[PDB]
Amino acid sequence: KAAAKESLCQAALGLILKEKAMTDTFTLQAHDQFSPFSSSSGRRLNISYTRNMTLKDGKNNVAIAVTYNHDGSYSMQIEDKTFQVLGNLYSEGDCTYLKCSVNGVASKAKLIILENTIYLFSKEGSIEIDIPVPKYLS
Amino acid sequence: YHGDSVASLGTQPDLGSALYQENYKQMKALVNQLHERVEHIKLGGGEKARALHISRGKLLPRERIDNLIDPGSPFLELSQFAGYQLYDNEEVPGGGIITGIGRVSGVECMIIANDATVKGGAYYPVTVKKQLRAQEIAMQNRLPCIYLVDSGGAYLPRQADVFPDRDHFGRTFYNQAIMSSKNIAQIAVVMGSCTAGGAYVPAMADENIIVRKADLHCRKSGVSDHWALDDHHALHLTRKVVRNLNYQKKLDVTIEPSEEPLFPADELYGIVGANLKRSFDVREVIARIVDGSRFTEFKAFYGDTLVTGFARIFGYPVGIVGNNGVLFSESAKKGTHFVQLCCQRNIPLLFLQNITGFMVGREYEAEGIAKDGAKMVAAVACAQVPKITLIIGGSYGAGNYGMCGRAYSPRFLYIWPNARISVMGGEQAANVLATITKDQRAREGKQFSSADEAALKEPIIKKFEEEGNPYYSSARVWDDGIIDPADTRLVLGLSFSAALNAPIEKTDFGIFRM
Amino acid sequence: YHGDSVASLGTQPDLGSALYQENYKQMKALVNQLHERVEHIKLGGGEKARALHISRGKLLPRERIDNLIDPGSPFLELSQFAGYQLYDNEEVPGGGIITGIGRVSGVECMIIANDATVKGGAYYPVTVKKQLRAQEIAMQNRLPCIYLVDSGGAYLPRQADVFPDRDHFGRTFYNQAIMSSKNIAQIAVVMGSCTAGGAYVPAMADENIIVRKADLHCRKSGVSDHWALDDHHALHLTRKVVRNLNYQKKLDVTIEPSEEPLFPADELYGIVGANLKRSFDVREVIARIVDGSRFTEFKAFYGDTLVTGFARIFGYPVGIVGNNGVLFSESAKKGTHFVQLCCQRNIPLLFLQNITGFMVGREYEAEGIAKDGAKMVAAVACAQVPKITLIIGGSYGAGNYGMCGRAYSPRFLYIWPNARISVMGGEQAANVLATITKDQRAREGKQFSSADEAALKEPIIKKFEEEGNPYYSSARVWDDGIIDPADTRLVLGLSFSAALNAPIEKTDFGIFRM
Amino acid sequence: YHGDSVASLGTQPDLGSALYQENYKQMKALVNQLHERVEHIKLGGGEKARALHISRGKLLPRERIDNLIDPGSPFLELSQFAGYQLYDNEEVPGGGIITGIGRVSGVECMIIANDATVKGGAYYPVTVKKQLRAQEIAMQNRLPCIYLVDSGGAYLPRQADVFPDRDHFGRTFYNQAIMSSKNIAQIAVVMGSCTAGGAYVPAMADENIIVRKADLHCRKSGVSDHWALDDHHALHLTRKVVRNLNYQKKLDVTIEPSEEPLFPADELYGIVGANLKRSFDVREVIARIVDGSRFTEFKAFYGDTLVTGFARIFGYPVGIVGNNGVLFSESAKKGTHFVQLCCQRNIPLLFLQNITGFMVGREYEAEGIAKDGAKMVAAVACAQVPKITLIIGGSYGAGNYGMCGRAYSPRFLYIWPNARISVMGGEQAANVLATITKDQRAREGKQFSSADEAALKEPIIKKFEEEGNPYYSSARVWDDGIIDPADTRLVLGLSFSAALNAPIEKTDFGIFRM
Ligand SMILES: CC(C)=CC(=O)SCCNC(=O)CCNC(=O)[C@H](O)C(C)(C)COP(=O)(O)OP(=O)(O)OC[C@@H]1O[C@H](n2cnc3c(N)ncnc32)[C@@H](O)[C@@H]1OP(=O)(O)O
Ligand SMILES: CC(C)=CC(=O)SCCNC(=O)CCNC(=O)[C@H](O)C(C)(C)COP(=O)(O)OP(=O)(O)OC[C@@H]1O[C@H](n2cnc3c(N)ncnc32)[C@@H](O)[C@@H]1OP(=O)(O)O
Ligand SMILES: CC(C)=CC(=O)SCCNC(=O)CCNC(=O)[C@H](O)C(C)(C)COP(=O)(O)OP(=O)(O)OC[C@@H]1O[C@H](n2cnc3c(N)ncnc32)[C@@H](O)[C@@H]1OP(=O)(O)O
Repeated sequence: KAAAKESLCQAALGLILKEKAMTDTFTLQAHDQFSPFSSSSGRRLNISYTRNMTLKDGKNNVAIAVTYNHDGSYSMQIEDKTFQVLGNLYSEGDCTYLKCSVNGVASKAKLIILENTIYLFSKEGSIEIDIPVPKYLS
Repeated sequence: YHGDSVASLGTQPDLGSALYQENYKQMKALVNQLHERVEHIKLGGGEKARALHISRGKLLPRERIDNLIDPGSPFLELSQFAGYQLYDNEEVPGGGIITGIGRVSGVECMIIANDATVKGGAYYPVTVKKQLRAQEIAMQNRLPCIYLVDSGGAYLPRQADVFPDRDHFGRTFYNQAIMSSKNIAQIAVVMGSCTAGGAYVPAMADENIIVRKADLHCRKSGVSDHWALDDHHALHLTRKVVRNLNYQKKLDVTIEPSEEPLFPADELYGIVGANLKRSFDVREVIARIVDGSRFTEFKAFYGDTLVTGFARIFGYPVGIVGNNGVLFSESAKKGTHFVQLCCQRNIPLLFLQNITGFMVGREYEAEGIAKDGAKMVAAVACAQVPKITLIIGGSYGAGNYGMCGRAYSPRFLYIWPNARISVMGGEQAANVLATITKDQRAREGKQFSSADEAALKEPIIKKFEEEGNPYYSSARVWDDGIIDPADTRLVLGLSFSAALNAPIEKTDFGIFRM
Repeated sequence: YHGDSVASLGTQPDLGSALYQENYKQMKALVNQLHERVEHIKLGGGEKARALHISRGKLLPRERIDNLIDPGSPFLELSQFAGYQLYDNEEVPGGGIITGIGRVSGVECMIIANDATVKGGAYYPVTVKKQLRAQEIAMQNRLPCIYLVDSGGAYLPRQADVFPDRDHFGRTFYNQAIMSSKNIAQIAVVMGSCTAGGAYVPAMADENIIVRKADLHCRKSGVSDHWALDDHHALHLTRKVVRNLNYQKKLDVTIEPSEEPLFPADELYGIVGANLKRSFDVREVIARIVDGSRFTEFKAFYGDTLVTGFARIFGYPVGIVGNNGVLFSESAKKGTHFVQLCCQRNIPLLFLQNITGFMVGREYEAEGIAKDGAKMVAAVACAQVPKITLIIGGSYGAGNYGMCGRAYSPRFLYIWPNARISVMGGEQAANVLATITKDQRAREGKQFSSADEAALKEPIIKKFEEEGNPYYSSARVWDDGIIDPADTRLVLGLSFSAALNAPIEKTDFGIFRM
Repeated sequence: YHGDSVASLGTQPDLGSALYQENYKQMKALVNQLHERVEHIKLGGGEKARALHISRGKLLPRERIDNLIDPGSPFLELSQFAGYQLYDNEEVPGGGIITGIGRVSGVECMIIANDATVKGGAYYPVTVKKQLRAQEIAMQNRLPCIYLVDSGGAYLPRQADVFPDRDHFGRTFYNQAIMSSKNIAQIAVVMGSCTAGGAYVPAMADENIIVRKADLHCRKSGVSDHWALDDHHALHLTRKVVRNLNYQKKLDVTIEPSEEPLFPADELYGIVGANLKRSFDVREVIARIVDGSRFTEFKAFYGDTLVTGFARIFGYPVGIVGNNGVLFSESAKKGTHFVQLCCQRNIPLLFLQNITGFMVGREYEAEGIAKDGAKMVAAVACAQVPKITLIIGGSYGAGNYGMCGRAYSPRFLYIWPNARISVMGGEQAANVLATITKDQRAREGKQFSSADEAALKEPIIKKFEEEGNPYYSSARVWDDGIIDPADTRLVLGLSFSAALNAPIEKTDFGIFRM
């Protein structure tokens, strides 16, 4: 069946958290370990920062607007609906597990991103969401 | 060994106090107004030009910035209020240009992007001033510059203010050349039309990226170093170029783990309020912003009207100098001593200005105060450590010079939404002018009437009141931005981080007039 | 061996020619007008204030300068026309301040004297700009500064333009401190009242001289280093202090005996005239000014529109670059090559601008011209040898940048009484605006009438014509003075002499975009 | 942030193609021949001298190298083919000396070992040249030198080529002294007889190790600093001395994790082949050698004949410049720009030469090509970053100079087994000489016959063909070795690693003739 809005929200959160993790590694290498720039807050002066992200589900493309709240939660609006999502990525055993609350509903999954595809493995099932290629990298 | 405890500043304010309630109300109103105005400026040139810009397929400048910087990195925008009601009938949001500091490929860079929506990206005089300020910041802090050129050339109806003079348009190119000579990367991305007078920017740059849709430039002129299909591709190419820069950050100061302040920052609203007549202890602010609320005061009981000490912000060491009353001889001497000490140990300096007006005291023997403030002025001017100024209250007269105003080239200068800046208080200027005219016309034997006294006084009062507004001062580029107090700490962190890119070099002092 | 002969430039002009007669008439009229206006400015604030100033026993500022400098030494005044009709109803002769370079005790020094007659010596914004320019000149050329302080503080009705910003009043003190740190002598002579905001100047200075009739300052404050009975005594004491400076002039260039040019300078009046539409050979000017009319051209048959070569002025070597037509690719490349060569050999540079307008040619393929002029702009900006610019004709567009305009920090910049400076010619700007509006309103389907075309065109024509006036440009400090052509050689000599005080240091170049 | 993807070069070649098969066959044959010849050279002086050397109890030089370097460390031998058929009847394997770079006690060192088997270790002129080249490499890259002295002095029958001139034997000692002055360690190990003219090497050295079995030297002369029982003990002592050097490697470039190229290296055999007439895309080679096959081209559509860009090899940054066709004006300008850019950012440079002969095009207007290639030559000469050249194809005429030939002091220079080097192609030289003689003898009225034309042409063709052989060029020390293409990447890595020992200092450029 076609994936719901909530699964797309979880996938977007997972991708953002991965970007944060790479930022953490690059910070680990550098001299300026404690610089505020290394934070993934997305803070702007007197404005709230919003990302227009594009995720590919099945044969239909879906656009998600992710607003970076000051508290660290994310306000993702897909179409008419708006969802408040807070999550973190932590390692169970050898495996990256995303724990995420969307609109106050908490869910646990295994997150594997290889190439474009993002794989959420959970008790309900597996959801695959594709990051579109910039198509200038061919 | 780093285990011994240190006393912390700050006290819990009285939330029940009526004074706190009223101050909170006023300051929150000011901040809400600031946020609303910033949103309106963010909207840009207008729906008309925005739709036209989108129809041409080009991205909006803010989207360009969002895609350019690292994912989730904070972006420090500067001078969001340039041109705010500066020109009589023309609305120029953001000055027609967007300048800020952001992290690209793990490197702090200064990003300068023309806004095509506002008057086709033409260059108003304020736009030139904003760009020159950004280039000056990048030169001083040794930051790579990235230009997102979508320009329209000088605004012809105002050419006399844009083209000819030293700090006019040509200085832009001058700066570019100089920053290329000192090995500071210049990257230009021609995301708009390559109109007359615009090709100079790509030609001066070290590296170019040109969006496909002159054609002669990429194929034959060879100005193009890279050639991109559209905006997204150009931004990706820019990130790749920045990576290929071969640069590594060199820091030369001791670092410690960072720790949050012990008190919430929003309490500042209650402490400061919007009335300059009431006063407050700067130690409250210092407790709210510094790491762990830990502060080591220096010469606490001498020159009590000035508060100087050492602290850490996000782990970096800082020397803090702030006003707590009317400046005096002892305060000036303490400040000079502290500045010398900080320069010797290579520690960044942070000034907080809350200059108090002279309406309270008629004379204050300006001669001695001047004789001592001159020493402090010289010491501040000759200093070479990074200096950041923050105006949390009034700023009047030579005290502004003494506390490192714009003339003394602080690396950054911010003001709170409740500041006031002018040469004197309005009523004092009115009295001075009235006395001058009265004495003169008495000298020539002419009679001075009280109606004439009011006639001189009132326009001066209104004019000084109007010119002291923070929005008036930030419309011109007299400060790098108006910041919500609740965010102050964060901003300072970013600023200081950027200031650490340049190496700190030794300070040379003039003759200390003893 | 220095005996072999050299060919000399210059040809005898046709005195009988009607064109020569007419050009001579027009240029002589312009020079007479200039001289009359200068005399009127020299008269000062007015007979009222002059009588009042004399009654107080103080000397007039020009008399102060006359007594201060060495007997019979030439004095190079700068910016005599600042504030000329700048403010709507207020007449501010000389900007209210007198700045120049003169020889005191055998040392070139920069003298800055407040004029008490003009508005009690208050500081108009133009006055601050003039003083900052003088301080910049002294810093760059390493010249001792002498202040003759008779001040009145900032002009309050205009405080917003005088106090707050970076290039506003405080920068003055900043400069003082810096120039003291780099061991450049600062001498202050308090010849007037030590009013509020004035004591900072003596306090910042290295040495002070105070005329007796604060009293507390000499006896108790100790700001006074010397104490003089009256103006004459103070000036003598200043000369003694300057002698005690322990300074010796270090020159690092080869010197040859000087020789006068072979042709009379007044002939320039006939050659140049007042009409910019007619053109002339810059080689005539070069022959009139350089020593012995001897000139060694470089790449004479390539890029003929630019004339570059070597000569000597009063025995010093100079590289001369001038326009002889529309600048092109080859001209730009020749200029870049010559600039590199002169920088390598440490030779001062002299630019002569006679930029030709584009009314003659519709397109001139601005892209290629830009691609090449960018190289010349970069080369000029990065240069470190002393640079002196002289505008003998039109100066328009990016060519002004290419020929070392104000933005590129020439040590001096002078203009002849017949110059014109603007971003473009007026008619060209009118056509550009008309085309923009026509194309736009066609895009939205609106009709554009010819009456509207004239309505847009005429104000632009008049405004550009007015703003291009030499007096308009010199009222603001966009140039260091308007000079009679017949004296040009002399002025250059003095200027170059001063520029030789500072040591010449190596030039670093950016990436030469090949 | 380092997460965004980058496009990779390289395409899978057509293994089924007949052209690929034939090219693979030819190149594999060349490599097999090279390997066989190297094995024969490795065998050394001969079984006679080897048995004699063993009977004396001394180790063979290759065994000395094996025991000296760190266990399992790769050893970079240089100029294995010196003296290959250089002298008419005398076989001089390896030039009689073994020079290489290897890691001893964790430090890169240059090891120079005399081969006693070859003519008793006498010094042929080629041996002196090889040793001087090794010393030059060590001086430039700041590497400690270890000498394994088993010498026999100059080869007397050729003294005129070994003793007297500047680059003759004495320069060896000169280099030693200089490298001692600049604090570059000199270690000498006298593993053979201390014959006449040999004691100078230990005496010049910083530290000595002498094998027991002059006796006077250790006990009384005191030249001996250490005294070893036999070869094994001497090598151990050398390792201990190297440890005691107190040296730490200082790198000043950004480092990234290394990644293997995406395509197998042996495919190069098919791509390149042995026929110079056919051409190939240098991008294939670049894809095969650089890390991850990631390459960022610079000015791709301008001067397409040259290919310039940035990449990483084993994590180090490199700027790659290669030929893809006949060099032109645009190619030269692109190369100059790229060289300036790389010098500014302090990035090592790697040149790939595949100069194409002019047999295809009669004229190619040598004047303009020269006028532009001069700029590239100047830029390459003045550069200061490490430069490594690799000749993958033809190398002819001034193009060789433009692509950093031996005259321009690259840190290393290698050639593939299929290269050709000469001033011109043979047939072109034949035509030039024929035309010269024809024109001259026509000038004197003499008749030129076709038989004479063939008589001039054929010897020139054969001579140029013979002199262009890689073995001919490597017999003399014109290159640091012939390398199997399949190993190219590895070699470059080692080379660049060594080149990083020296600090990179700023580049000074001459006048860029615009
Ligand atoms: C370096 C040196 C040494 C010298 C120089 O550089 S001398 C440079 C001369 N400039 C040009 O030669 C560019 C002329 N523009 C154009 O060719 C185009 O316009 C573009 C390219 C700007 C794209 O703009 P566009 O065509 O996509 O849209 P448009 O709506 O037309 O854009 C807004 C409209 O621009 C009008 N407008 C008014 N003043 C100017 C101005 N000074 N520059 C540009 N536009 C201006 C504005 O009044 C109207 O809007 P408004 O006020 O009616 O609402
Ligand atoms: C550094 C920082 C950080 C801050 C500061 O510095 S804040 C400094 C505040 N200034 C003073 O506190 C000096 C107040 N002057 C005086 O005390 C005197 O005046 C003297 C000392 C100037 C001597 O002058 P005087 O008394 O000998 O003659 P007078 O004719 O009176 O001189 C001309 C008359 O000055 C009037 N006038 C108008 N505007 C000003 C002005 N801004 N300053 C001075 N005078 C002004 C003018 O309008 C009238 O002439 P007019 O226009 O009627 O023809
Ligand atoms: C710096 C300045 C300013 C000046 C000087 O340095 S002036 C140096 C003068 N040299 C000596 O004073 C060393 C004289 N050698 C000897 O004392 C020994 O020989 C040893 C030490 C070389 C060990 O060699 P070894 O004794 O173990 O074996 P051997 O077979 O004998 O070694 C091969 C045989 O060397 C013969 N041979 C021919 N020419 C030479 C030559 N020029 N040098 C050495 N040997 C040579 C070769 O013809 C024969 O072999 P071949 O040709 O018959 O097959």
